[PDB]
Amino acid sequence: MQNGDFQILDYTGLISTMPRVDTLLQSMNLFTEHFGRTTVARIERLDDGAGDIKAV
Amino acid sequence: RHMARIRRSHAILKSKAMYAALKGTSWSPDDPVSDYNYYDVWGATQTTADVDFTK
Repeated sequence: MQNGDFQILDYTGLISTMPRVDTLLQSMNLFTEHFGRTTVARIERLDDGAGDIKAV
Repeated sequence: RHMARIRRSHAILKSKAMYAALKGTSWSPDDPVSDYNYYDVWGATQTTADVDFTK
């Protein structure tokens, strides 16, 4: 390096820093990925149960 | 599907009937003919050990 025009310097390298990023959820494998073909998805649901039986 | 529904409905009734016995009464929801009250039938009474948690 050169300080001004007639003087020299000592160069000590560079310092770098990056921000944090969290990855807790990705480590839990909690989601399942599907690859479709269009921008519409359909889901179907079914319910069932039981009932009473009165005396006869 | 219908067969499974029928099985589950009978199973539920059995549990309800078993539970109704502890309170001292027979289980016959829709029939007065067999609606027995065991404390009355055998001539006994119910004792209550009431507990107070507020003190």
